[PDB]
Amino acid sequence: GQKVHPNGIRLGIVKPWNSTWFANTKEFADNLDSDFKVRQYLTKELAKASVSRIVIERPAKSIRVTIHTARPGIVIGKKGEDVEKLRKVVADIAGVPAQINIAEVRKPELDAKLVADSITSQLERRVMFRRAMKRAVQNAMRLGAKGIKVEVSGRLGGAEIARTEWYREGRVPLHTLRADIDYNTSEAHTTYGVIGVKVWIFKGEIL
Amino acid sequence: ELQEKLIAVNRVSKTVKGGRIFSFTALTVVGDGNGRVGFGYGKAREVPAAIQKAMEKARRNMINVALNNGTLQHPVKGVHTGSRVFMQPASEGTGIIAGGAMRAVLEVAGVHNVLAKAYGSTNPINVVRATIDGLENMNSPEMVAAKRGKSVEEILG
Amino acid sequence: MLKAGVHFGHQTRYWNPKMKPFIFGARNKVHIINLEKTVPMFNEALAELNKIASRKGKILFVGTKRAASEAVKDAALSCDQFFVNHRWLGGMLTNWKTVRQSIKRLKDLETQSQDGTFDKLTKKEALMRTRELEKLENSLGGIKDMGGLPDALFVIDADHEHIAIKEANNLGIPVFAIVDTNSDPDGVDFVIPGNDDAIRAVTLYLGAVAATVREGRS
RNA sequence: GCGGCCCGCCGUAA
RNA sequence: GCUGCAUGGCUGUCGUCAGCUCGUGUUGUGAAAUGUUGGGUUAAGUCCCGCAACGAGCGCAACCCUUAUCCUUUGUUGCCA
RNA sequence: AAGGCGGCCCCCUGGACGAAGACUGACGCUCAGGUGCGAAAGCGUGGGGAGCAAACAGGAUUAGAUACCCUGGUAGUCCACGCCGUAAACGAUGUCGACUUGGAGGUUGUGCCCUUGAGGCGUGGCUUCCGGAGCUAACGCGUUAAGUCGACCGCCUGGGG
RNA sequence: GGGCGUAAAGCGCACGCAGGCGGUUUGUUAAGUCAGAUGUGAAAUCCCCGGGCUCAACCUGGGAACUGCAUCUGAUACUGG
Repeated sequence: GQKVHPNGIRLGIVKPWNSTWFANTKEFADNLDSDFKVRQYLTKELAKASVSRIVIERPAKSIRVTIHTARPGIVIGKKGEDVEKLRKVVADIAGVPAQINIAEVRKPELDAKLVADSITSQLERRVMFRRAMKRAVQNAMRLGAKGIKVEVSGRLGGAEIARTEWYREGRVPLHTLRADIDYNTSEAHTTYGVIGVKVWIFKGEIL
Repeated sequence: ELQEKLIAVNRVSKTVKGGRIFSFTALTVVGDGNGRVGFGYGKAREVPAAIQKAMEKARRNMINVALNNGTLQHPVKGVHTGSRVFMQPASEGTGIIAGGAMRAVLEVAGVHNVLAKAYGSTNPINVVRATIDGLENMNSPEMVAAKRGKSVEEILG
Repeated sequence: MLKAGVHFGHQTRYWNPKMKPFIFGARNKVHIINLEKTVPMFNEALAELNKIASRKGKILFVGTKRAASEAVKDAALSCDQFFVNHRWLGGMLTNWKTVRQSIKRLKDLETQSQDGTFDKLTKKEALMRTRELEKLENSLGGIKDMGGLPDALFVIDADHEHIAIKEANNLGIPVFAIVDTNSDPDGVDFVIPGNDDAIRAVTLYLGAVAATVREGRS
């Protein structure tokens, strides 16, 4: 255990929060619990789509939720019926009335969460891990990025000690605070336990 | 158009302060099936990288030999560090009867009938030199006639 | 020819035995170069260089020795040709692919240079950029505006520049070196015996080559 | 220029 | 409930020590080497010069927080020449 | 020839080398079995005995110390005459003959040129150190080969036992 | 169709009998060597060209092979006298 969490260390410099609201000591825990419940429900329900990031903001007597995704048509449906079912359930979870929004992901090969869970999904169908890693890295480099690093850990088929591999090219400086690094993880349950996946993407240094 | 062959792959180690780090090597041969052949040798941390790295090195390194209807008229022998090789022409109908890497070299080169044999040590890397061992030190009758200042017909008789 | 403006070998104890065919009798403790068999070889080399220049072959000049530096830099840049003046980098030819990046960096730096301090007044960065450009220019000043892989090389000292000759032999490019008594003909060369440290001698060598090349274009 | 200071059970990463 | 010697995740330690590698090119039959070695410096593979090497990457340094000096803005529940 | 040989003087005695000239006319090379010479230690008989010193005796050091260190000390080391026949007796490289690019020395002869001077040209023998082609598994050897060849002899055949 | 500097392997060094090996011409001999011819080298077996059992194992016709030995004639470059 040696590396500081890349996202957390930059929360006040070049990175925003995901939940933004003000409260006092009385309702802090309740607000946190409600946000946890709604995020968990949304993640469970919208697994089939490509969900990347949930941002929760509390207006005065209200809750506002925005979802970032790469295939918005599936989430929003033929008409607004499915978003309305989601809004009903969310407003049930948290007492205040709720409103929903949809964001658009332009380049799904960035936004490390999508790359990570894509690799996990591939691993779930018994495909060689090395091909998946090389494919993802080549795609990300082709689409334009100054660097990328991926790694996988766990029982990769062999009963011997769980192994670890990683590839990297470009530039991924982790000790400079100005750098804009996107980082996320995932894990896949197989017949031989779980496998961990981590992704670093260096979009570009920010002045 | 070129034919490529893979001969041998093996794992190779090296010791440092923290433990051991491994690597792989590949040995490949490339020929045109007509009298031009070359080989290459590459190293990398992964098998595919070494495989692909040997190929273009072989491509840049080629020589030409002078055969005749699928062989030439020399019982020839060549040597390297610890290997001896013997090759002689075969009449017809026969194949490329030969033990190891000589098989691949003679197959890609363009020979169809030969009676090779290997002595001494037999590790693939030094016996592959069978190219330089004797294949390019072979004399056609016309070049012999040119050297001796005579004509081919009465050189043969 | 007749002026005998070229001196001869170093000493009888620093000599390559392979130079026996070109050697003359030695009298004052030093070897004497036979001039009777240097004129025809020189003329043949001149004719070949003329026919190559008529083919716009992008001839190359080398010879960093602190004495022929300005001489080769003036003989070059005269007609159309390029030169190497300092510190032949090992692998300019076999590893030209990597040297192209250094050339490109030099080009970008010189384009920025004409308005350099205007971009930013942080004098540390401007000064270090100027120093970097100065360091970079001398090693590739003569070769910056070249397509790559010339078709001929002219070498003043043979043994002193063996790396360039090895690279040329590996690539397969004819060479036109000048061989003294303490060197040896190894590469595919148009061997030209003669002294290689006398200023008059080297000037005489380069003048004929420059005239021949400048005529060859027309 | 010179004072002394011994040992480490059996097998065992791919 | 058993197996941290089937695992993910999360920590300790050498150690805030200055090191650890790659692409292309050369040398060797090969394991490998070169670069990273040499002179002078620095807290530092920090920098100049030299040199079959020429360039990159993770490290070092800088970008972050606080403390020490001044200047504008605002002046309560804080201050009084 | 190898083992080996160092103060100075005399007597007996072996080999090598150089210059010039004469003479004999293949009279040569290698060599199983055979014969001779072989450091140091050791053995026999008779002498000699300063220094050093196995064995041995004390004093220390040490967990112990039949050792390294200190004080003594016999055989032996020396001479004459006989035995022994082994050494990392090593260049770890059998003896003869021929051929193949170069540098820097040492030692001992001799010819010529002004022999002026510690001069310049050569031509023999024996020896050290680098290094080219070539050879070698590599280290390395390299005209005094471990290079290219010829004649004869001696040895080797997995490790222990 | 292998080796002996360091992997196993040059006697500690010499002299030397028996053996093995001989610089250059000329002249004779025909022992070695070479070329012919004849006589021998059983049959069966192997091989080649054939034939017959419905084909094949099997049987059979003819030819090459039997690398040798002896004798006679001839050649004279090389080795021997």
